[PDB]
This record gives sequence, structure tokens and C-alpha cells, in this order.
Amino acid sequence: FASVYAWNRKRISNCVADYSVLYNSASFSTFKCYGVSPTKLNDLCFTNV
Amino acid sequence: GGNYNYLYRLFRKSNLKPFERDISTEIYQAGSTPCNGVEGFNCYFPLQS
Repeated sequence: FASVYAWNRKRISNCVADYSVLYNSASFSTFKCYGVSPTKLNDLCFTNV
Repeated sequence: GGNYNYLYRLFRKSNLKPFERDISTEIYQAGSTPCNGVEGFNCYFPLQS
């Protein structure tokens, strides 16, 4: 991964991804989200990320 | 008035009936898989100052 001043972009769309398999994963130091309930992440549809 | 004597009850998943008394000042833990995959974690105080 690049430096903070040259942080890396990527565009993701037309996917079917599950966050539950990632939410329960314990290999993360911190996972806190703003205004979005993680358990409902599988019940929303977005244009892109 | 008290600087930290007023606190609110950050909670979800258990929508309550109208005019319901909620004095359950209990630590929010599940002790099962949907809390960091183990027992005793994601045990954060729902009460917030």
C-alpha cells in the first residue's frame, strides 16, 4: 500500500459482496462505521463504491 | 447542572412499545458468534454521556 499523501484509489461496482463474512472476521484492529448499521449492510443497494 | 450527569441510551435491534420503561442498565454483550466471534467482546456500554 502506498503512502498517505499518495494513497491508492479504486472503483468497485456491479458486484455482489457480503459484509457479514467480513464483519465477523477478527483480523481487524478497528471497524467502526458512521451512520450505517453493519448488520444491515447486506440489505442495501448502492450505485458504486 | 451536572457536567456528565445527563446521558442517553445508544441502542438498537429491540424497538420498544409506546410508553415503555427501559431501566435495563446492562452491558450489551451477546456471548456468541455475532460479537467479535467470542464471548465478552463488543461489550460496550450502551449509555453515552
